[PDB]
Amino acid sequence: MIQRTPKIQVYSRHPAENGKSNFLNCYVSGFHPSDIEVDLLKNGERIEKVEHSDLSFSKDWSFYLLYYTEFTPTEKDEYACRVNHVTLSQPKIVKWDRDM
Amino acid sequence: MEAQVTQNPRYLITVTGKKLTVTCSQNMNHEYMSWYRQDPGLGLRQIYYSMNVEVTDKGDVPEGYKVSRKEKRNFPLILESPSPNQTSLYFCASSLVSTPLPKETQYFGPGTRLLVLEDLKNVFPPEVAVFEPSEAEISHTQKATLVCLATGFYPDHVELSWWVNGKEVHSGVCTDPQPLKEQPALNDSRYALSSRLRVSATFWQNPRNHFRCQVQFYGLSENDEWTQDRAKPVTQIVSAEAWGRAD
Amino acid sequence: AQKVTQAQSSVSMPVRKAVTLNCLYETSWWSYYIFWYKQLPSKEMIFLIRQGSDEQNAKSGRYSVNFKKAAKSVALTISALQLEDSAKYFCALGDTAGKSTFGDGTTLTVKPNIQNPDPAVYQLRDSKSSDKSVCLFTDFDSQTNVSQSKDSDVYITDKCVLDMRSMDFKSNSAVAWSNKSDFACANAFNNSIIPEDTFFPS
Amino acid sequence: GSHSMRYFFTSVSRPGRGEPRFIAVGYVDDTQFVRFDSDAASQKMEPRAPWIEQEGPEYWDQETRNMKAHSQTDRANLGTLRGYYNQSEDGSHTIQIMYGCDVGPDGRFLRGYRQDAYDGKDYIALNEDLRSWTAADMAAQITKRKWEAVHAAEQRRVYLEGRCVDGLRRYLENGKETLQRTDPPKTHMTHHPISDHEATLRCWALGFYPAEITLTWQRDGEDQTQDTELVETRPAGDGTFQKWAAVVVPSGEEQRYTCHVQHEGLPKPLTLRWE
Amino acid sequence: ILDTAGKEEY
Repeated sequence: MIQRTPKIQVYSRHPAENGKSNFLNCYVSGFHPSDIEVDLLKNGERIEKVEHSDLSFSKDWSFYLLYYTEFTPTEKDEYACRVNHVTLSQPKIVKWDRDM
Repeated sequence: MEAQVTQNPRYLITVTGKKLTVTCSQNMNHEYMSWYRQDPGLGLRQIYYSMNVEVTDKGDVPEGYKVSRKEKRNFPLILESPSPNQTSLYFCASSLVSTPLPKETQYFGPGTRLLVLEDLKNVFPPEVAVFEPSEAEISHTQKATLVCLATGFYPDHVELSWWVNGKEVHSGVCTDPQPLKEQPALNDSRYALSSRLRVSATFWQNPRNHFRCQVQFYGLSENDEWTQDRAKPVTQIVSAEAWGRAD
Repeated sequence: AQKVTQAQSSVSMPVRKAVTLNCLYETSWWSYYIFWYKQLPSKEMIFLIRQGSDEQNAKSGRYSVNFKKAAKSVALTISALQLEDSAKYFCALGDTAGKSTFGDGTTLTVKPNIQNPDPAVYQLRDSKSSDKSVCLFTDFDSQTNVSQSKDSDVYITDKCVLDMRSMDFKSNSAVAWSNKSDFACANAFNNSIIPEDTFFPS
Repeated sequence: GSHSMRYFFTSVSRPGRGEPRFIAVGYVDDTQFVRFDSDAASQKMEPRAPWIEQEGPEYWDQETRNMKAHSQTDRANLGTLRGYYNQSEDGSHTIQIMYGCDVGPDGRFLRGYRQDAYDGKDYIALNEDLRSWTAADMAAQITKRKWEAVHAAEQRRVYLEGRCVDGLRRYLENGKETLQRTDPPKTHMTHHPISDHEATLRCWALGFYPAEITLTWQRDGEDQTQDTELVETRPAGDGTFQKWAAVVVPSGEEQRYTCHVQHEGLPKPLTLRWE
Repeated sequence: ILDTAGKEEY
């Protein structure tokens, strides 16, 4: 079987501005097979009410999902996405970097 | 490889509340099979249908019926506890796929006449009689019409055929499309049915020609209970015949 | 709602002409098919043709559909009528997943062209018994209408077309009988209006 | 200004965990509008765009019945392929299906597609002519012969040229406000020193619909195909998309570089420069 | 709107 590791992107829906409401997104794509665990993190802690898109896939048959939650960012609050997949030995954590 | 849908039984008289199953099968590896019931005078009401193996869906009138679809060949109709208002003409249909292409056919089985009754005491086979041509028609037209009459039967589960010199005939025949009630005011009225066979006067005038009107009556089976004195009204043939007669 | 409507309960037309059988429907379905079926007097059911809701007018042999989608009207037209077309015709709607809705059908009688009518009432005697006879009204042309018995001890069938194929000869007939004392062929069909030159043998 | 309707099916066996899971999603262009998930409590096709919520209860019932039938065939198909490839009931396997149609701006059929995959790889596909099949390997050739024998190709073609086009038309009308929009990308460029000799230039495209887009770098007007990173177009979650392209440049040469943005919403292509 | 499930057994 062909196993493909997820590509992970963590970003905001809108340009980030402290104190104003936004959405934090974790987009995982290019992975196969379809089982995957995704969590959004606020200062290392799992965020509770997180939603995700319905499973679909791309032309090459690899899957993609969007996980997302409402949040208001500040200066010192750190956010990240933690992902586990059979292609990965440990949960992989990608931190949110607003200035990229 | 002749395409066909088979229903068994084609005729059934049964007592209220006795579980029964009507089988439907096709050997064309069709995905789609459907059951319908047709009450007299009306269209087909869908009961259950099956888009493929292990897929079933309710039609408009599923109550009192169940189906199953364990394999492509078979789609049985199950009546757990038959009641009088399930008396109807039942059709099983099939097609290769649930929405056929323009050139693909929807196949129908021959129909199952089901009659659910409180008891079988009113079932009566027909009496049959053949009425010979009148000399006046022969004189006037040089043709001779024979008439067959089946009378006194219940229910109207009958097929009438003509046999001339041992061979079934359809040329020159017309049979009533439905039997008529002998007592139209009674719900269990017996029935009567008439048929005509017309031949040339010269054919009627050959005494070597043999005419037989045959009525197949579909009645009780060997394993139906019967306690009345009169003969058990089983499935049976009743015939009457005539010979040609020189002028 | 979900209703298919065939408003003409019955229709008659001469052999060799064309007939149009109407069908109107109501449905909230916006993708569907329309099926036309032919039910013979034997009660055998036969599929004729289906019309797709996205397709041009369906046509096959002597059958064609006049699909008028905005009007939800799907009349079937049969050309070059043959006697074999006499049957009950059903209009039905189906969805994209095997469900269907039937109208209650339209009975079509194709009337043969009787070229040498010879209306007559004959008496026929039982091949066995002496009591029993039957009266036969025959050779009338297709304009004549046989009326139902209005007397419950007299039995009268509908008219019936037989076709003597080898001779290319068609004829209509109806049968009447009774067990009552004064039943006679002269009176049998008195509840119908029959040609006034109907032959009654002397 | 063509448009598309596409359905994406995913069926996964779970040896050790009951029946398979069956999922399907439907899209018009890059907007999803329906979903089915056999794990969910509904057991029904469900709406995922406001302009499909119009559809009455019979649409939902009919879509659910076609999904239920599709899933039963996928269940059987997982067993058949297991046998074809001498796999075991202990393994988890995946069948994926995509089909759909494209229409021109007048609403008229341009092309149709149907393609099937097993464990993430092509299995069988309907060819462009919608009349013949391409089988990816010897097992799929068994399927090809079966499908020819029952004229599956015409069965798909009638849907793709017919019902698919008709539904796509209806949905575009009913959702005309949102489906007929083109949102051009809002663009900008960031600059991040790596070294004292190197810096990352990143060219950003935001808020654009539909997703199709091209972001290219040039060096002195010559296409830069050399250290040009490029991420996967991603959803904003509000119905728009985002993408960026980055290059590493020698510190001091930032102005030799241009970023070119091509999108449907752009009268002519954008050229961006760090200045 | 979905295609009709049919003619697609492997």
